[PDB]
Amino acid sequence: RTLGEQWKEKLNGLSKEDFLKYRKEAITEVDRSAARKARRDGNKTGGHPVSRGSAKLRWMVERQFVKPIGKVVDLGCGRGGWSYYAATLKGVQEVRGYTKGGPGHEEPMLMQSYGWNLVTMKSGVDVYYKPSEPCDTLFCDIGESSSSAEVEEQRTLRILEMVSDWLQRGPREFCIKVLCPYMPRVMERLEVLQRRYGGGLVRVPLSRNSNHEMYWVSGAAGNIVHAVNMTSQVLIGRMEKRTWHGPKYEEDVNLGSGTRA
Ligand SMILES: Nc1ncnc2c1ncn2[C@@H]1O[C@H](C[C@@H](N)CC[C@H](N)C(=O)O)[C@@H](O)[C@H]1O
Repeated sequence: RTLGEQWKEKLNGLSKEDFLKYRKEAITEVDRSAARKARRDGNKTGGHPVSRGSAKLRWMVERQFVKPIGKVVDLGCGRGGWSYYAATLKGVQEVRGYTKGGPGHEEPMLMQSYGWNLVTMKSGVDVYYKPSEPCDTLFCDIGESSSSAEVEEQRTLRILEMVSDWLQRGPREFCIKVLCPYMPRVMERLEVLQRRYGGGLVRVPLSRNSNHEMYWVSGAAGNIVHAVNMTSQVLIGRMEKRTWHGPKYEEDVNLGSGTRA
């Protein structure tokens, strides 16, 4: 069993009450207060991200794990956190987001953050059946967690099948969620894909400990398997601390306002 695949068994053996304490222990979390007011009051201009995803992407872009440029395609865009953040960035010219939508799946939110005129999101789109289109930057943030690691595995491999046909079109900047990176079939697929399109895996500290998500990003490199194990070790280390402490809070990204040419 991989170290992740021990962390999962452990995770599942936790009481509802220990679960709650653990999921946010020592993680980075952002101050979303003002964002749900804007949300209540429909303030589309306050600069408040529509979701937690904006901060996660910003963590990876600021460290040059991905450098969005040209036309961005955002698969699984949900409310649009990644799309609106990308729209603020200088290299970016056009952002095309796609998301399933429907009941129980997030609908895109219309906002007037900086570069919003550059954003087009289409809900009602199941990306597993959408044909690929040219792009310079590929995002994908899809992966429904699950107590079963085999379910998470099949979900992950299906995503990594779908993404390959987009990467075949040339974008050299990408950022793709890997929900279940500790399963062997997923590690094997990533090495194959890494041989073909490069990049490597990074653990965003804003992720909750209740999931092992990692992001295959074009600006990382190095051994896929060991990067996975290193994060596995962190998550296990946090399950075994005796004094809990809570998350480390930080301010959210301000996405500003206004149109871009
Ligand atoms: N087959 C699918 N096709 C399109 N969207 C999907 C599909 N499966 C799941 N999704 C959506 O993918 C989105 C995943 C979210 N984590 C995206 C959040 C987004 N990155 C943000 O920052 O706001 C969910 O909103 C799903 O509804």
